[PDB]
Amino acid sequence: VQLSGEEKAAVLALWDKVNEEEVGGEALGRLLVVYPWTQRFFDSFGDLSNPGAVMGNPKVKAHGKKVLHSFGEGVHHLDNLKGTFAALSELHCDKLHVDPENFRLLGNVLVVVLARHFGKDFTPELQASYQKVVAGVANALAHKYH
Amino acid sequence: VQLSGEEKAAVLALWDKVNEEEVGGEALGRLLVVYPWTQRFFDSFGDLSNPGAVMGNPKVKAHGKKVLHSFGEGVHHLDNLKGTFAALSELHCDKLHVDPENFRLLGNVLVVVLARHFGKDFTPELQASYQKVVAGVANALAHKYH
Amino acid sequence: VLSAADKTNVKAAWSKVGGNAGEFGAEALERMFLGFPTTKTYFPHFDLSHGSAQVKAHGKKVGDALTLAVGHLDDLPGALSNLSDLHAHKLRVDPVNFKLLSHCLLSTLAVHLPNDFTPAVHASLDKFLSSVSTVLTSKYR
Amino acid sequence: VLSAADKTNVKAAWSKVGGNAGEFGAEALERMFLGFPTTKTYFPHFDLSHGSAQVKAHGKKVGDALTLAVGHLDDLPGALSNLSDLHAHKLRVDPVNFKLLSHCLLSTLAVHLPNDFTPAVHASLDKFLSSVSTVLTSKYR
Ligand code: HEM
Ligand code: HEM
Ligand code: HEM
Ligand code: HEM
Repeated sequence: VQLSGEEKAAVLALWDKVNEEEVGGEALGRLLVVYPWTQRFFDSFGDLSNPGAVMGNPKVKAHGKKVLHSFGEGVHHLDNLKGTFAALSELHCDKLHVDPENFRLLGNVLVVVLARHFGKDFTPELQASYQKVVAGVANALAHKYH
Repeated sequence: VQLSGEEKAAVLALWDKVNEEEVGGEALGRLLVVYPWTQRFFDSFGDLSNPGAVMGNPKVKAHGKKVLHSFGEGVHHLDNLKGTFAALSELHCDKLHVDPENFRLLGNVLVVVLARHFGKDFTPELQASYQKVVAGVANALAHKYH
Repeated sequence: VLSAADKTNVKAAWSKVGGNAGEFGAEALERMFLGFPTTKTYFPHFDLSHGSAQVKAHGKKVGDALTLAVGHLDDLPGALSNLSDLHAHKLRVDPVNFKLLSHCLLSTLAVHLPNDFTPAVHASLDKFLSSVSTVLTSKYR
Repeated sequence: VLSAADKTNVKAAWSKVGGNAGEFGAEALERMFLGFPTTKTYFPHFDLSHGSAQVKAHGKKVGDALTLAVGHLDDLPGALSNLSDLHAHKLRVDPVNFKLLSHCLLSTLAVHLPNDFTPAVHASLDKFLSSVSTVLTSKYR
């Protein structure tokens, strides 16, 4: 996108303190918990029947890293959000058929996770920033849809 | 966007038979009728209190032309959907502050109007086409949002 | 959600759908699969071709449920209990697909009932079908 | 929409919000205006600055209503009648702004109740706040 250049430094300096594996996993665990229709796309991970089963699940964690981890890149890459996801915007349209309103869904629960983990360091203003970022990404991920 | 090149000829040949003034007006009349929150943005048109007041209203008609009429261009312009609306994607973000999920809303009621007006000539396949087009446009209209 | 002129208006209009609900129903299905093919994902076992007798099959089912609902406007959560389960629980239908059925169904109606599809009637049918859909995903909410 | 473990879970969690609902409430307001400024459009008469005493004013109101609702889970359409009017009828709030309040409110909760904001509790609060919002726009539906 753009943001701003204080907006930029504060985002990065946070990301710095972000544990991709804890945070990716919990981001995804809630996604499927809170919007259970998402579970269609991850039936392969076997048992998701209750919240404990879900959070525990190890593939779930894995895969939440992966995603947190791509998100990661977009944070580092804000000039070239489309260029980055194009092969995955590709992924996600053709093969998986996921509605984009989901990537946005996810973008928010991510944020709410980051919130839970950073407490009062997560500011209003700093939230905003990420809401953009996450937005930014959720978007790049619907462009090379066609 | 793209579509396809039969998809393209059938779209155009319809548009041909489209009365921008009838159809623009009824498109907009339903918008405010069916999603009354839209009326915030058009309070200047005075009285919208019941459906008859609305459809009758003359500014409403006017203005529905205008929009149908821009839609018009995008149908004629499918290669360069962003390039076209940029000054209006501009309009619509900065000054008016309209959520994009509205432009999509509108895009559909348009379609439902076109449906009402063309009966069985409005085909399945032909619908699809317009769903793209309208999509296409609804999009160009959220890009140069920032 | 539904105001009594909504209940009134819905009943009235459904009265005009008549026994076409079946076909309006499997036509609203055709249009969706063509114009939103994300959706066929959910009917892999089905022949989706250009007058499939399953789709037939199906829209009579859907036109039938719709018609039932009209019946039970005052008690929809009850009426569609069994079927809130089927879409929410078993199939886990992304709700956004109800919004597209809905529309493909308003669109069908307008093609065929163009006189009747007044704005008034347009907006009720919208709430109705929106209320219907919430019930059909409440088993997520 | 709400299953009894939802009713249970909501009550429980709201019990932990305590008398912070006021402030959680005007903090969920701050975050929204910063991160979705489309929204300030609706509070032109307000000082939106960085601890406005109207916003204060306001979030106690909002935390108060929320708290009422918890009260009346079984009868929300009734409980929020007067207030479904105010947002639907008078102000004509684009509903999409409820989805963003909602979130800014889940977000506030998590900042402050991080232990408690379990997934379980996360999803109930989501239905709750989604049910709340439908009521608050049913006067459109
Ligand atoms: C913020 C939006 C999202 C982003 C940025 C994202 C990112 C990714 C990435 C980077 C990959 C690896 C692709 C590869 O290199 O093979 C992937 C694969 C995959 N994604 Fe997502 N994703 C998003 C949302 C979702 C959602 C909402 C679902 C379904 C509800 C989903 C389902 C899958 C699955 C199951 C895989 C494993 C596929 C494999 O092992 O080939 N994604 N995604
Ligand atoms: C499909 C999405 C839409 C398109 C393509 C569109 C198109 C347009 C166009 C082409 C103009 C003329 C701008 C100028 O040259 O000054 C305009 C202006 C304006 N638009 Fe829309 N519009 C859309 C949706 C909406 C919605 C949903 C609203 C509010 C609910 C709205 C509110 C206004 C108003 C009130 C004007 C009159 C402003 C003036 O006279 O300067 N538009 N729009
Ligand atoms: C508009 C409201 C809808 C109604 C009233 C409805 C109704 C039904 C009904 C009546 C059945 C009966 C199945 C039987 O016993 O054979 C059914 C099954 C099913 N529905 Fe829907 N449905 C609705 C929306 C949807 C949506 C939005 C989707 C997905 C996008 C969907 C996908 C399915 C699927 C995949 C089945 C399994 C059917 C089979 O294999 O025979 N339905 N639904
Ligand atoms: C999350 C659920 C919400 C609740 C419980 C809620 C509640 C309230 C309450 C309790 C009032 C009391 C006003 C008074 O008597 O001073 C009010 C007024 C108002 N609300 Fe909300 N509201 C909600 C969501 C929203 C949303 C989404 C918006 C717009 C984006 C909004 C905008 C307003 C406005 C503009 C007023 C007029 C207030 C004034 O001028 O003092 N509210 N609302």
